[PDB]
Amino acid sequence: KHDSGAADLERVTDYAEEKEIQSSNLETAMSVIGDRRSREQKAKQEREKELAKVTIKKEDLELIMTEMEISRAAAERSLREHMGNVVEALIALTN
Amino acid sequence: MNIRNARPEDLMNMQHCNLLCLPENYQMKYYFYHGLSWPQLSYIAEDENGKIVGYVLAKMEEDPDDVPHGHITSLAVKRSHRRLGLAQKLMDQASRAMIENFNAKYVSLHVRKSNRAALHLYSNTLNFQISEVEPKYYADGEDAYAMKRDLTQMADELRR
Amino acid sequence: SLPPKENALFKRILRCYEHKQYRNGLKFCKQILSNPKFAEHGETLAMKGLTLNCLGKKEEAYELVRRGLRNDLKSHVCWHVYGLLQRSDKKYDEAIKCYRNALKWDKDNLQILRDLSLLQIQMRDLEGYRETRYQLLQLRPAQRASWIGYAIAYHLLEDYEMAAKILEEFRKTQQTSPDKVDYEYSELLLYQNQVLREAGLYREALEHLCTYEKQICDKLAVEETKGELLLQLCRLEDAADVYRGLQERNPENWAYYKGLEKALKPANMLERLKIYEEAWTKYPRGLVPRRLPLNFLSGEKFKECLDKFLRMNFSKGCPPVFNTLRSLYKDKEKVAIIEELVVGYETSLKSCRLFNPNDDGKEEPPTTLLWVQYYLAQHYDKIGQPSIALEYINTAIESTPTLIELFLVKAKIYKHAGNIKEAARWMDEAQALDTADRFINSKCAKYMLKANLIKEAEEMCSKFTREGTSAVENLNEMQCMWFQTECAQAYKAMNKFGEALKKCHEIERHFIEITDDQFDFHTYCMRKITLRSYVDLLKLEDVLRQHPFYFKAARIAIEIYLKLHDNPLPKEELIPEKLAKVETPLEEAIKFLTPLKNLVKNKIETHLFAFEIYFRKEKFLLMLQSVKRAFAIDSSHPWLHECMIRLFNTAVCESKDLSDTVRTVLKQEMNRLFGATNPKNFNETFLKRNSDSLPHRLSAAKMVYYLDPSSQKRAIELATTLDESLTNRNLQTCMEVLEALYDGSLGDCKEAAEIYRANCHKLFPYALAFMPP
Ligand SMILES: O=P(O)(O)O[C@H]1[C@H](OP(=O)(O)O)[C@@H](OP(=O)(O)O)[C@H](OP(=O)(O)O)[C@@H](OP(=O)(O)O)[C@H]1OP(=O)(O)O
Repeated sequence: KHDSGAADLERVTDYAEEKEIQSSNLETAMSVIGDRRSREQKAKQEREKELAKVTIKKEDLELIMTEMEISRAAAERSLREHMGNVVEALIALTN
Repeated sequence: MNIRNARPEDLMNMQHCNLLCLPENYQMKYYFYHGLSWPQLSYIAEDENGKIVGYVLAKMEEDPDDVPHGHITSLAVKRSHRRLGLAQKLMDQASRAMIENFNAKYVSLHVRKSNRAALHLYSNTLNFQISEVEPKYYADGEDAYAMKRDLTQMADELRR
Repeated sequence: SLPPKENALFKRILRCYEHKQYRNGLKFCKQILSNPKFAEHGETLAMKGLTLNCLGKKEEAYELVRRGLRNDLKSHVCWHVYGLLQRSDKKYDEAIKCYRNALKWDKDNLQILRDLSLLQIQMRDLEGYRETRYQLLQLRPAQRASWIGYAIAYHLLEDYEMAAKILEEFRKTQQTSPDKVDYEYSELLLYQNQVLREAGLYREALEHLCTYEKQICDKLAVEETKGELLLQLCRLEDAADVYRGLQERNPENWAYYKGLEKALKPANMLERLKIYEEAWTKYPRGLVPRRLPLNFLSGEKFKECLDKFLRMNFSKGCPPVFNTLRSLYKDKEKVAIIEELVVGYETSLKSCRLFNPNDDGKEEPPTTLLWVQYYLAQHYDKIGQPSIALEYINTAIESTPTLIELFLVKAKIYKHAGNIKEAARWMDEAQALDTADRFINSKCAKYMLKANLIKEAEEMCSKFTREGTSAVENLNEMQCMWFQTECAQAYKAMNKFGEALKKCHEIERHFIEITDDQFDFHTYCMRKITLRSYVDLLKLEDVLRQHPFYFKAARIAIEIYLKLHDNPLPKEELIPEKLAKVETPLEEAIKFLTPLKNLVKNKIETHLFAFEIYFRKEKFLLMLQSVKRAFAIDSSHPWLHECMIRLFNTAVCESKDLSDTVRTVLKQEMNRLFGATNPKNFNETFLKRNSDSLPHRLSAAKMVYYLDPSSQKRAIELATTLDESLTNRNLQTCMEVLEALYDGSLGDCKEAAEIYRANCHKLFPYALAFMPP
């Protein structure tokens, strides 16, 4: 009667109820999240704002993605991080 | 040998020890089911080099009809490491963890009747008493003794 | 929509699906389709397809769902079940698209976001999983998981300080509730404490710990953490108190002795041995305090303490004694102490029948002398003298011929010597004694696998496998990776790259399973609150593939794939012959290499494999990339040097047709590490720096021929030195030299290989690789 755990591993996916919680002073805290969520969205918005305003010579892309065997998104990331210098980027990728 | 609680990082080496020593083998998702449901329960005996040499895969059996109790899903020690009491030291650490966390009352296991030496260790060293005979329990068609160990003494020994 | 009599049956299909009443779920599907007015309904054809995907019928499932989606593609349910369906076949890129399309028609559908977050945490999209969980926190701030998945999101992102606040306002709810489950609440606080300590708030964690420690059922966590925080804040009096109670709980654990040392701060070995000596006396049965001091004790203090340890185990007859000593043998100073002590035991037990003629105790049984000779066969086997090591274990066998542990050492001796075949013949006898111990079985089979005995070993493993199928198949079912790994290496050595590639791929399938297995535990653990361990699994899943099993697989595969590229000849069943004849070997070897590059960068063999791949692809900036990484670990590695020569030589010998951007990157970075040399001097310089290490000589004598093939006589003269003063003039390096002569890496040395073969046979007389023809 050795089950081998087959029957047990079915208790994991079994149906269950979503437990709830006593309502106590939550809108106080729930407003604090939108403060940290917004300053997350703000800080993340300005990071890509600096990255977008960078020169992107295309022939540099096709070279990095082929010499480093990385993808276009990764190759675009390295180039913008290095302000559009292929060497200064192709070197860091080697590291 | 170092004795310590088993973390998820250990389970793949536990399965390696299992498939080396026991014919009762399990899937990894089952090893996860133990370490992620009753993490305090399973323990390992490890080398200086992190090589698991003995293990205990423990579990809290879910019976609402009676008192809470534990179950050893698997226990094994390499033959290269006998006469070290790893079986005893491991069963003790797991048993206590059954009390601290889930207020466990006893603990159960099944064993081949042809394995008297292991049975004798449970019977004399660890006070495991036979509760029933479940025949042809293993795939080999061999009858297994359904042992039990009263944890009331150990729990009172700690209430102090 | 649907009629309230035919619609309320659709509400049944979902419950039957939510509760896995599948065959019932089909029943209410037939009740709606058999009505011709709705015989082709979008949502009904959709959910019936899914209810069939939870059964074997997947090919029909994609039809009925796609047909149902074609009927109504503006329905969130119809898109939802397509992603759910596609998720089961691990098309995450597509399933996550359907999840988004689904959300366009149902503005804030909860369950769609859960299946999204569940797939987002599986894909490790930690900032998207953040927002997807945040919506759930905005929508239902009363559901328990809504706060957990959010707090988990910040902890995975390493915003530790924020996640602590999140667990707090959730925890405030639990103390007020009278339905609180004590184990779940205990797990919650220990995760909250673990968050703080990961953020460096050690003081705050201790105050948090004490208050809720009464509420924490787990007492190993409470105390192991306390002893850790009390050391950080300098509280050595309280930390020493905690670790004494941890040693009482589990003496055998090592950290509690180290924690006691950190708390007590012993002045020197005398005051430091007292920590363990007190543990000798309080718990004498324990072996850990008897062994641990042998790591730092030296001279007289070490010899006195060692004498107690062996006498306790040569009498008690402990088989695993040499195992603890095994780690101590790095110190040759301590070896002579052991060698002299035990040969002292040997004599005094043979003539006077006791440990020491001077010690006044009852004479020892004849077992102790055997339990000694057990050690002295494992001793002289580690000091590379199997000649004398055999004369001990043999003389030990005539006394007792039924002791299995004597045979395991008889095989180990030949294993460390060159003969594997003779050793496997001894493991065969060991398992014959106890035929119910799968341990000796598995090791015999392993020893048989290593002797190119696949059929022999399968029959051995066949005893403990299921009797309804082949043993090999049962080992794949039960993820028996020591079997796949040793039998794949066994196949490869027999030039059966097809079968060997099979197993390497079967191993990766196991890692795919263990990586997929976590999915059902995202809702499970958030329900059971085992939050500490849930993370520790998530962090294990991320670096799962660094386990030594996958490296043993990818090694063989990449090695095999390179060997095929150079000299070429129910998911997909992996067919051997098809795998070997692959069009793109290098591109498949990279599939094995990429996990090595991301998860095991501290092992130099990773990058040196990346070279051998990217070298044959002429991706020069990748040859540079990996040599750089291998250089940062060992600048003098012999294999790395072979790579650097070819990198330097091919650049100069083929630089004209290279991009004016490569040469720029290729030369300034090269000059920083290579300097301005030529390949021959940089090789000669490497030989002068490393002339006393044979692995380094062979890797230079290989490169003097790669650079100047006319120096074959110098090359063979370099890599043949048998001066014992050399470092690593061992068995393996010598086999590599003879291999290299036969390999032609040093050119054709038919006349010369014989001399190295018969001379190495003089030093490893039991070595098969040096046996005359
Ligand atoms: O597991 P590995 O890292 O690959 O190492 C193995 C092996 O380990 P496993 O049995 O756990 O698979 C052996 O056995 P154990 O002591 O763990 O039971 C031990 O090999 P033996 O079978 O010869 O005892 C051996 O020995 P050593 O201590 O000399 O390194 C060592 O061997 P190799 O890695 O050299 O094959």
